[PDB]
Parts: sequence; C-alpha cells; structure tokens
Amino acid sequence: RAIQQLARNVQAVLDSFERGTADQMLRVLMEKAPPLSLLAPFTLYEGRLA
Amino acid sequence: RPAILPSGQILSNIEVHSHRALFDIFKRFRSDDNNLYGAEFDALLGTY
Repeated sequence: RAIQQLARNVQAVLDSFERGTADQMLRVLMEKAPPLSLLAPFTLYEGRLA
Repeated sequence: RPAILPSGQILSNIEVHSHRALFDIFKRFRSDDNNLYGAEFDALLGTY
C-alpha cells in the first residue's frame, strides 16, 4: 500500500510539468499580443509617420 | 559586430524602424560606416 501510494503520487507530480508548459505558453503569448483594434489602422500609416 | 554565417533566414518583408521599441538595441546606417569594417578584440597574453 505504501509503495502503491508513492507511485500514484509521483504519477501526478511528474504529470503537472506538461499542463505546466501548456499554461506557460498561453501566459507568455497573451502579453505579446496588442489588441487588434489598436493594430489594424496602425499598419496602414507605416512609413508615413515622420 | 555581426555574425558571419547566419542561422535562420527571416522571410517577412516588413518595415523595421517603424517598430523601433519592439526590441532592446538596434542601430541603423546608410552604408560604409567604417566601424563595421574594423577588427578589434581584447586578448590576454600569458598565464602564470
């Protein structure tokens, strides 16, 4: 029983490092993106903003 | 202080300078800066 519980515990701890990177990916991609509303018209004055 | 042989060929033909602050350090010039064509380094000559 002790060893089966230890195995059932390491199975869940080692698992979390997959959902973990799956979450960090969203966490980092969310901060790059400027809202499209604030981006669609900006890319139509490029080169001219002197 | 450029590299010689690159790693990835960037493909998006996009304006650069208009996106100034998107990255940390960048310098632009026209041509023949005469600094880029300058060899320079700092060597240590002996260990004892």
